[PDB]
Amino acid sequence: KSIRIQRGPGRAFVTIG
Repeated sequence: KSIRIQRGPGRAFVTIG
C-alpha cells in the first residue's frame, strides 16, 4: 500500500499498489 496524494495549486492525486 503506497499512495501519492498531494495538495496545492495544480496538484494531482495518484495511487500505487
